[PDB]
Amino acid sequence: MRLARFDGGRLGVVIGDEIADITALTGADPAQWPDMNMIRLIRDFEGLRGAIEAALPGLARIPLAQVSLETPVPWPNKIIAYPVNYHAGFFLKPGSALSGPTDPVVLPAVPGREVHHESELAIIIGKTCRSVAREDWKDVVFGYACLLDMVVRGRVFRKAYDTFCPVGPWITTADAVNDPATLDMKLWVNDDLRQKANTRDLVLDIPGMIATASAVMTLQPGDIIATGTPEGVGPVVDGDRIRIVIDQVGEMAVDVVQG
Amino acid sequence: MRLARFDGGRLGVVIGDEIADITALTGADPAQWPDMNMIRLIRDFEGLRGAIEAALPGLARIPLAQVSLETPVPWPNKIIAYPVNYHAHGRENQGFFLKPGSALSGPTDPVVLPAVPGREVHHESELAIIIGKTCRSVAREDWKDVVFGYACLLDMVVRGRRVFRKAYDTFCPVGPWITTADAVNDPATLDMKLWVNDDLRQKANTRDLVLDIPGMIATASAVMTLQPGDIIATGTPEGVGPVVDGDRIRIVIDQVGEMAVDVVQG
Repeated sequence: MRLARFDGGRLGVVIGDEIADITALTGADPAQWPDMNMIRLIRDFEGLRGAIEAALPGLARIPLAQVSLETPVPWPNKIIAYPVNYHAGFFLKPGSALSGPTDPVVLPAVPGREVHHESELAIIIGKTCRSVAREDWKDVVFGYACLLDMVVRGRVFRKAYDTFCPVGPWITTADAVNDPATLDMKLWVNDDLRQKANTRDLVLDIPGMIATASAVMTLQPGDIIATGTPEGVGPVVDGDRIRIVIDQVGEMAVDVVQG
Repeated sequence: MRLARFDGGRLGVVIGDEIADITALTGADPAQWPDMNMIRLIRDFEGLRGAIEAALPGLARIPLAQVSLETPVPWPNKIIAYPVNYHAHGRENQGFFLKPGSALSGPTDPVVLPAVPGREVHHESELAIIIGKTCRSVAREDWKDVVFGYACLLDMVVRGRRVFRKAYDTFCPVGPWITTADAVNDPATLDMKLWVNDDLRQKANTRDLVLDIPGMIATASAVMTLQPGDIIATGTPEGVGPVVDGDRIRIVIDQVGEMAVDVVQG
């Protein structure tokens, strides 16, 4: 299932080239601030998924062309990021850096420095958990999304700028991904392929990243784990369009603007 | 005004040695999960301050002895920390870093030490700034517009020659309440003290901050949009040292608060 936020915090299920609005069915309030509706939907999903599937046929459907998709989890408890982590410790990103699939990446005017793209697979946590065993990793994963880890090249603050963590365009629920350790990930800048890898080449694998992070911190529904980036990290400039594809997970493209 | 969370996310005003429950008048839902009730009260405080003041004469006061104070903001957008940041000689670095919300702990919760044979866990006493407004690129001269208030903070750390060493559960006690900024005449003149058991271990005054409060606000907001409830840990003076099982850490920040937490081995 593909779960998305859109048009000011509405919740929807993406079906082909349309979105079905589940806001009213789930009792979500898109005016809620801070907006934690997706985190409650994630927490409660095994108790809501059957209801959503049963009601889906009667729900309002809107072409994706006519909505503005948003980042699916706007205020997570934390964003845990593993640097590098592909064959040729963790850090935190601020929730303020999150941006959606229709929002531009806004470059700071950083004299004499470049801003680089990093394509990553995001893990979305589904359960409150601590000290998860490798063998139990599937119990705590809600799903997956595409993530861009934008960075001023040179410090934690260089990954902290607003718009430096695009996440989207939806969450694909874990049941819909056969094996997330076999997925091809691609990133283009304009027409040119710049990064391409398969998650079979993760150094610290998905169960390892969950066991490690949860050994230190209690994880929460909605937490994002950025799993690393392959080779090909490079610069973006004003007017560029970054496209990321992760097979079985999603695709998004974002514009780059000079601030 | 002193604003606190207690007994499962109730909101209260702390009055002497008592607390008045303001949950119903603020429209808070203590069953709310994630619990964002204090953030909403912070965003709306200037609009609700009068309603609180008018209600207080009519509210039942509960002795603090009979409640369990909780950390005041359990799920902030972020926790921004400035390392070190005090002059060692009192008179008049890879930058800020982030701490996970999961590390927050309240004034009645123990600090739980990870099992790290060969390594020590150290205390760090800090003043916390609580942001009151959504803001970006705040000028130094406009700092007061975005500060809601102040709290006591302990920045616990596993010592080594790493972000994860500050990220363990219970490694960010914050409490015991938020003191609203109007109740502090000058937050650049405050004495901060930390004892481990009977011994004074850290003592400083915020006149000795290297990067001052306006600087820390301007620096963090130049990079990130700040949100109501965001915590800025302003740094720690000399005297950082170890805590062990059975220790009691006391922090006092004049005009802001006092709390003490027990230390237990995990």
